[PDB]
Amino acid sequence: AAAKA
Amino acid sequence: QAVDERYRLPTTSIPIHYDLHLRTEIHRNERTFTGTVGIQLQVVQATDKLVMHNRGLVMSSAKVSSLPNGVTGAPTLIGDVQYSTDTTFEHITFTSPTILQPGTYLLEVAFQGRLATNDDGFYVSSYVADNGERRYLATTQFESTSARMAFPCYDEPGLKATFTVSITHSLSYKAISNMPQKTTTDIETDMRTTFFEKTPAMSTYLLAFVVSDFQLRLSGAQRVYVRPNAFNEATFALEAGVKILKVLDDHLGIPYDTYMPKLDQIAIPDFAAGAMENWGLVTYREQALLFNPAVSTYRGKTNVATTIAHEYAHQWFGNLVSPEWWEYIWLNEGFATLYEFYALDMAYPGQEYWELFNQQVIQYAMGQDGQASTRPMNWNAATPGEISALFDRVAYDKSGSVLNMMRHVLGDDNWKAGLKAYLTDRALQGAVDEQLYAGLQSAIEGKGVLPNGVTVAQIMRTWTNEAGYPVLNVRRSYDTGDVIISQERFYNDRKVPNTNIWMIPYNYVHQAKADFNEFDDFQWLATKAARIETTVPANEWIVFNKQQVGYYRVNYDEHNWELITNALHENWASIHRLNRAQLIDDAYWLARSGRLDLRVALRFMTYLRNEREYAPWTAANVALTYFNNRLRGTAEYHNFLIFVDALIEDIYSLLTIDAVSPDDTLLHKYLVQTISTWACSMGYTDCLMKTAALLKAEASGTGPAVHPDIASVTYCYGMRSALESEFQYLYRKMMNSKNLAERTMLIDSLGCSNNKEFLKAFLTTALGSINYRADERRRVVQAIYSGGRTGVDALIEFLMDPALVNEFVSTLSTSTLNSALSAIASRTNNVEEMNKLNALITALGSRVNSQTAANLRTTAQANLDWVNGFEGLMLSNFLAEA
Amino acid sequence: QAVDERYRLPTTSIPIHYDLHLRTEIHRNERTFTGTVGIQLQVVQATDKLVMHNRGLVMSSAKVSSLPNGVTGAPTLIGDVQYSTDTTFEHITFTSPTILQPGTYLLEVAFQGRLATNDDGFYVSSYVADNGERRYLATTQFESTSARMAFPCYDEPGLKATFTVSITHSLSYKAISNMPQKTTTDIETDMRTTFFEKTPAMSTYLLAFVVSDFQLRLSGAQRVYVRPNAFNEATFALEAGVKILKVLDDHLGIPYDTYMPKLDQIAIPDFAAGAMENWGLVTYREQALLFNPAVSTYRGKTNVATTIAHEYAHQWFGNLVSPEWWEYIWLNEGFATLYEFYALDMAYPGQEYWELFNQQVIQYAMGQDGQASTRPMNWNAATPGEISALFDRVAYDKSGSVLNMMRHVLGDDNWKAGLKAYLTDRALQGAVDEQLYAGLQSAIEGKGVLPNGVTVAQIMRTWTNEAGYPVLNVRRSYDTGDVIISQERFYNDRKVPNTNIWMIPYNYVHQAKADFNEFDDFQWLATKAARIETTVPANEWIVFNKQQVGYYRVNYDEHNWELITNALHENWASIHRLNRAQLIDDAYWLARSGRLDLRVALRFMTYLRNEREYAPWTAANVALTYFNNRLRGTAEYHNFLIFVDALIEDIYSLLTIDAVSPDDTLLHKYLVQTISTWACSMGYTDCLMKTAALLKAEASGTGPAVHPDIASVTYCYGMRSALESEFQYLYRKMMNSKNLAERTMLIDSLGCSNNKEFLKAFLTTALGSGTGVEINYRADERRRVVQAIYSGGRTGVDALIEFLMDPALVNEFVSTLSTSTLNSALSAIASRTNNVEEMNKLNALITALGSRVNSQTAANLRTTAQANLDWVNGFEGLMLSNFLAEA
Ligand SMILES: [Cu+2]
Ligand SMILES: [Zn+2]
Ligand SMILES: [Zn+2]
Repeated sequence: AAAKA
Repeated sequence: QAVDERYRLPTTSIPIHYDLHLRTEIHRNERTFTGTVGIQLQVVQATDKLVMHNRGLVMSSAKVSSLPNGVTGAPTLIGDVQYSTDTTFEHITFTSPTILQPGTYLLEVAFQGRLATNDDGFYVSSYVADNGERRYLATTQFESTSARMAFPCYDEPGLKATFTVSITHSLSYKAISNMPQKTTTDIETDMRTTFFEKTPAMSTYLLAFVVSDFQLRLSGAQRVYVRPNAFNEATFALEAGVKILKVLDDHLGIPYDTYMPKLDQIAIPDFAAGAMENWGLVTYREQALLFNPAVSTYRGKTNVATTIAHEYAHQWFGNLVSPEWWEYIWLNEGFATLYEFYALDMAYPGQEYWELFNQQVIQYAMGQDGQASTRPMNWNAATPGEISALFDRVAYDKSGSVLNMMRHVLGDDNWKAGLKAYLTDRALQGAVDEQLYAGLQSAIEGKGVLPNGVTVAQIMRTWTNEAGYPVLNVRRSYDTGDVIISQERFYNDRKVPNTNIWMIPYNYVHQAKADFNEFDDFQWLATKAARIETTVPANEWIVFNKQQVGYYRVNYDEHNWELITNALHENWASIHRLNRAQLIDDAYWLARSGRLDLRVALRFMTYLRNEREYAPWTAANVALTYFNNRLRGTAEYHNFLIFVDALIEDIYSLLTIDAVSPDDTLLHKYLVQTISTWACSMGYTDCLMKTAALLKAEASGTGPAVHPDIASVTYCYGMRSALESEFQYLYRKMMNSKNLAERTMLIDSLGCSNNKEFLKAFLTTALGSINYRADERRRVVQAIYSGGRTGVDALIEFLMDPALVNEFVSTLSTSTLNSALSAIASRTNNVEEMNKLNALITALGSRVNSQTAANLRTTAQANLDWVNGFEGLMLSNFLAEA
Repeated sequence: QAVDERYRLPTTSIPIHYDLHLRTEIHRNERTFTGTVGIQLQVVQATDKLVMHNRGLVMSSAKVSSLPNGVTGAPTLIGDVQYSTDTTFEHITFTSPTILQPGTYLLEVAFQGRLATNDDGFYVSSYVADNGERRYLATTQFESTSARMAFPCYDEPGLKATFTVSITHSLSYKAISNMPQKTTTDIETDMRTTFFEKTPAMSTYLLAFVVSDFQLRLSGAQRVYVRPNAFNEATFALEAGVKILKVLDDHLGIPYDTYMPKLDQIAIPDFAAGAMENWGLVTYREQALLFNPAVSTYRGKTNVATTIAHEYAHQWFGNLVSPEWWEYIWLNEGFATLYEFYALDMAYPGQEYWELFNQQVIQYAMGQDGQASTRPMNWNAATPGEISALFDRVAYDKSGSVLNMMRHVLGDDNWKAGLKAYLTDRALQGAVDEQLYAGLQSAIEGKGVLPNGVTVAQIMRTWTNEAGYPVLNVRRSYDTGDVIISQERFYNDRKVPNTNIWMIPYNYVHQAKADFNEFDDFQWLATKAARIETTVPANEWIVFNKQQVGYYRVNYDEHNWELITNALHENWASIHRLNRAQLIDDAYWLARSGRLDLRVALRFMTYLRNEREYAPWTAANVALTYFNNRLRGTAEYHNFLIFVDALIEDIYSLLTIDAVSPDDTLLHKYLVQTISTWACSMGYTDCLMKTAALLKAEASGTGPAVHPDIASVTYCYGMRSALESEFQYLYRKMMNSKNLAERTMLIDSLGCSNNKEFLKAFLTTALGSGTGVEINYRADERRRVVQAIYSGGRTGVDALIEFLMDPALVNEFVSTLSTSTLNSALSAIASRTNNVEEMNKLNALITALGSRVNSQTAANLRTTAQANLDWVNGFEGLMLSNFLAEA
């Protein structure tokens, strides 16, 4: 995924 | 000694092909769903029972048949089968009347589930149309282990299979999925079944489908889907997707269309991660995909651009080549993080996106990886929680930093070649650690790029199988022309000897020959320490890690630290700006760990008066932030302010009022944001008055809207001592925006008022029920305490009132309460604040148990103590300038 | 001479039809609600004022009209009306400007209320979703007298009316009710009105509606509603409902769908009873409907099954035919209790569910009904408290036992026919006891199943209008050999002559001909006593009540008690296991009441060495528990342990370690639980070590989860001397469970630690809240922790006393739980002090508590404690211990 910053 | 488990599936049976049909009436807010799956599978070890995964599903029927001639050819009914599920291992077992013998079979199950509301399986999402009506959609998120929530399957990434998906849904809604539509068929009076083309060999975690009334924009074989009232914000994503996909096609030498005829991107209103790389159908939270140039910041645009780059990279690294098991999850997330910045830079050359990598990935990685709890890249897991926990800063930023290190060591073309070998080799299959090293090796076999006798695998194993990273110590027997270097594991926190020996690539650079741009001269330390014979005068500085490409910190003798320091005072641009950034962050952390005299590191930072570039100031901003937070409530705080004023006041010859000229770069924008932020923190009246005026100009009519690239700063400071009309203006603006990122920035901005009565009223709006999402109500609390000490006080005063904690807790959870309490604790720095905190704990009574209270006090006391610890004394001391 | 009251409604007016609309915004946690009701009513006696019920509601407007052409015809406005409400009688009076004359009128009221939080009217309930958010729902409970809390109405069960219900609510929530949905209509920006089809004639206490974001599963005309994150635990209930409804349809010969097109079941997170039989929409507490085979016990599964069977029975006995007034509430609860087991057995034949009836209902009923305070089945009431109080062991288990007695006396087919006659006769109407007797009689008129002179009513009145039950004495004349039988009322407590004469059906069985399975040979005692002439040798035993079908105890002369005793020593299975169970429980209670030499009864129980079946051991368990509790802290206790050790150790040739093979029956499971529970209570080291290992195996990873059907035992005993890791494990497991029955079992299980420091920390968690994302107890669960600790054994009592010595600790204790919880725990401690040394601890606490305790309550505690200490030197207690001269 891409995670949340 | 890593013990794991028997959560792994029995190895007796193996999937071949899933034929999945699901029905959802989510258009009507019906949240049950029904499904059938026909699973073609191979028995390898004869068995009476087939074991696969299920979380939450209720079977209604099941039967087996054999396929005597493979997968084409007819089935022959064996019998109804028995099903039972183990809730703990989440294994469902189908049990046949007969024992099946090594062959091909077809299992057929009908089942029923329900749509999750925690954004995890097949779940529900929603949005509000322009007319105020709420509209629902069904969507998916499987990575980790959630494909098992939508259909019974062999939910392990190594058990790749083909998937043929069909979905029944409202004629008035659309279904999309990994593969293109194969055919519609209208049915009943209301509904339709959409059929999809069969997938290639892929893992269950990448399967995806969405049933909605969304819209598309497009360009060739690529679309972007959005809720109808976000249509105007989808343009950038579509541009970026086209450019990025092509760069990756060329660079890796395997086109995406080699395996897939289209690639969709979709913005999902309720989404847990930032985005998910499902093959052909990539999901994003809205803030990671939508952009609107009237209100989105350059940061926001950067987030969209990097995220797209990240998830497109996965189409190869993850989707085409998937991890055999989660132990090697960095095989996905390391490459995605590297290409997050590299492919994007190749797709928008001259926007200096690649510079962002050093601070946002390398230095960021080292921070977490300097802790004693950090893991090695290779690290196994068994339970669903253990698997999610692998998706951390090691899998992402660390892996990405070491891969960046390797890339430079091997050279561009060898690197590309190596990867093409890997991808080609493991295409449509699983990958482990060693298969990658093989690939990279092949592209340099015989080419003598590595010293003789050394594999790619020899090197990478030292980095891959060991927690943390080294610091490379460099001691010069100066006036005598030698250097000794040595390596030990770096901790943020402690010095503890370690047996393992990293194979470390290094180079170095001296003051007369100051060239940092070549990477031909790579040297190796393959032992604990070494003598380097050399040519360099005792008067010239040396610096070791060229552009911080090597994943290690560097410490020098105070001599060489002072040479360096002097050289950057006389000419601040004499050393490469990334190396200046390395020195700043290295000095910072070396001092914190007590591997370097704080006095030296602080001396080294005085050079920043003259500094003018993005990287070093970004590095500096982390060190300064730490000191700022520890000094804040204390007496010595004034001297800190003075010290930092000294550092910035020059470079504060930018434009912050209207900063935005069409010719100023991305990097310039970051730089402006960092410097103006500090000036306003410190109360520069120039900064506070200009921001205040701009906001006033936009809220009044006097002037245009504040340009987005300066809005973050301007809206926060600017609100500091603003009056009711500007606070209300900004508040109504937020409530009317249907843009999440905007809303968040405005919520944070309102949080920066110094007016406690505004803050409390603001907090009241987050309670009760205006149109906050749950996450936004929480955000309001966070904005208030993150604004400054005055908001914290406003928050404490609010929670003292028991009727108020009542409202507070009934609409946000108690977890939001404990969260706020921790936040308040992290920000108490003095006796007067400690009193306020203790008064609150006590006032809260039975809401705070003994353990938690002890914790809050512990973190608060650590702050009070900090002021007279060795660090803190050393620092208050140094801030005795005159 | 039962005096009652004027809490009854005036009789001047009578309801016909209610047209009810309510609005709730509970989706938003708004707890106010608004309503309108249009009530078509008939005036019978000319009046100026219409009196009906209201508890808590605030009227905003009201008016009346006449209906000259009936209920189809048009209304003609009479005038606005005046309203006033008497809080004590809960009567609301609407007063018209004009005096209304005997005809049909339409009253129209607008009103506003607020949702209850004591799970009683229209009230609020809640749950935590899969994303950690708390979700609200509005739901109802009316039985007794709570319909008056949601709308003004003639809230008496004999005043049946039709109901047409509509509810306005969030578009994102659903409304269900007794009847099917007739139609949705969307409104405003976010709200909807759901409309329901008109009900048949029914009582106000059975009206029900629920506004929630729950989900359904279904099968034909039936659904089960649950909170979304309980979806997979709803499977069993849906199966059981289908099977049970069909059994009842056939058996009673009136299908449910004769009157109703669907039947819903819903699991309500906050629910006071176990369940409520609202016609078409049956509510359950979660523990009475959800089942999850990974954690739920066989007991849990039995609770669900019996509850569904119980409430489905009510669709006929209670809904279709309702009590004219609460005096005849057994007309409901008796039949529901019988069919609680009987319909279920018919629905799952071979699972031996019907066996459970003898111990769980019959013997259970006799326990309470042997007290002097017990009431006759027919017993009237007036106040809301008096009405609730009728819902007791007499209305339920006693009634159910006598009905079971009648059923066997009449025969299946006659019984069925009788009930069909009853139900058909009183359909959509009220019932009283005589109307039931009529029905049953008709199905046997002329069939000569009862003796010449005798009605069904003649018999039942003896049982219905008289408190308590008889003991049937059987005195033998061994040589002649004849038998004399006689009846007197049985008390637990005393022997006091009684003038009333039960018409008692009996039969009997002798040692050579040992057949207990037929019921063609019923004989009657219709007088105080009788001589039975007979054929039986002085060497053969006789036993009277075949399978304890008759609702009476039986006593014998000591010689016959000794014949019996010997017979079961030589062959323990020579007598029907229900009759063995009768003998055990009879001997026990006859001895306690002093109608039989304790020595004899104890001698009779020795046969249990060889006993191997569920019923007798379940019976024995009750006797043994009593002796165990009186001897516990005492010197003679050792001799009790020996004596019991003798009784079990044989039968302790089961598997308790891993008991569960797929082929073990339900009854086997109960048995295994009862035996292993005793062995572990006594300190059998085999028992203590096996449970301990299992718990360790699961809390470690070493091994599987413990199978649910032996978790109760294993988790409690295995916790006895367990270490901090196993205690913390089980504790975290409870915290993370969203399953209420599981949580309760784990709370009890943690209670069984012998580590006092664990227990006190454990208790501390029940006071105030929990850490971070962590979860806390419901109010009921906090109380449960206290109870788990003191019920665990004397060590947990001691931990609780030590806790309450600290004044700062009683402070926390009392602020989060009541003072009422404090006194309650004090009484519990007092009940369990049996020593000088324990008496000392108690007195130290009382004194330490100081001004928390007044004189009366401090006296009481000492009193009950002292009552224990004294028991050891009573005649009982001296008779026992004496008898514990083993060899
Ligand atoms: Cu309210
Ligand atoms: Zn990723
Ligand atoms: Zn009942």
